[PDB]
Amino acid sequence: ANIVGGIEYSINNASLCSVGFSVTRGATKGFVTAGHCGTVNATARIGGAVVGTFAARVFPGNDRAWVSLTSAQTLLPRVANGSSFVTVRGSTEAAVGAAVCRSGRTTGYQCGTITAKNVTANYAEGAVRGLTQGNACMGRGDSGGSWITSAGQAQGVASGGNVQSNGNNCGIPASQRSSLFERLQPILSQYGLSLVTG
Amino acid sequence: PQLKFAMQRDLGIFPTQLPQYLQTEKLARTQAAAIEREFGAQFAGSWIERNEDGSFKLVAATSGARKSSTLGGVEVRNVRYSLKQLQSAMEQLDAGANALDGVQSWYVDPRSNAVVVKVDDGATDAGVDFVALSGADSAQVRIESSPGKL
Ligand SMILES: *S(=O)(=O)c1ccc(CCN)cc1
Repeated sequence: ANIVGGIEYSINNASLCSVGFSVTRGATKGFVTAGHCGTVNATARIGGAVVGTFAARVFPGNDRAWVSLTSAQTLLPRVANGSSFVTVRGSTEAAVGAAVCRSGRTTGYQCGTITAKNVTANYAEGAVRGLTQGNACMGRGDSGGSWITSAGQAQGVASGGNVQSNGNNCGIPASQRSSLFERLQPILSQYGLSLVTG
Repeated sequence: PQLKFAMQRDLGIFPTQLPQYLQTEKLARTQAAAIEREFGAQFAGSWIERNEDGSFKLVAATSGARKSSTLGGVEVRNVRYSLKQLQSAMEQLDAGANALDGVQSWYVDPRSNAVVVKVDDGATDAGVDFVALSGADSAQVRIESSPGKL
């Protein structure tokens, strides 16, 4: 399958999440996503077909993971945006106040600004530190999905947020949103991965 | 292109405002370390802020008396606490939680010169108890109600 940021993938035929970014570990293909999306060895499927398995993950504490894919998968330096896409050009972290957008299978492509860094979230499973907060809206299913700037600089992967009964926080003003993401560089660094760029 | 629509729709950034915003985003990135170096121990954070007229600007806070910066394009804001002070309170909160029903999250927020503790609507008391047990200086922390749940 075509590995693109923001697309839906299932875990163990039980849960859903969104692809973060295409990456490589030497000759090994893969994609980064949220740690809460799957446990080590969990099977990832796209379009019903097995594409890889969770190679490593950390959650809580952090909220990161990467899926090692089969050589048959096609890695692309993109993030879905409607019928088009955003080209991934690098991973330079943007400042607080910078405009950023995220992509996911539920709310699609949504934009806002980075509002805070090094946030500790009190998730039910346990605290996760070091998250970045933005005010673009999101919803259940967008987890693990891409967060990127307008100029194509990959920022991180969706970790969680203050969603409402409807499953998202798009129904409340951006000023009241808490949409959190795990920074990309620490994931790449911990697992020795390289971001696929174009 | 398709990003412009999203930017205008979600951020209220119209095409003609794009260049100036981009210039500010880049400035915030390229000067971040230089600003921190200049403000020294009194550094209190920096961020991109949007003006009422739609333009953007780079702001840098300091707990010192400094009223200007050597680097251009930087608005200096005088605040009470330094980043180091806020960071210490933040660490106390982390420690307190490491040993919290109602508490959503917490983080150093330079723009408001305080550590923010977000709580579910109607859980301010939980936020109060959390801050107290953490031993964090209440003057450096501010509780903010947050809709929905994490
Ligand atoms: S995922 O990271 O997008 C995300 C979205 C919504 C939830 C439910 C929060 N109560 C969790 C994670």
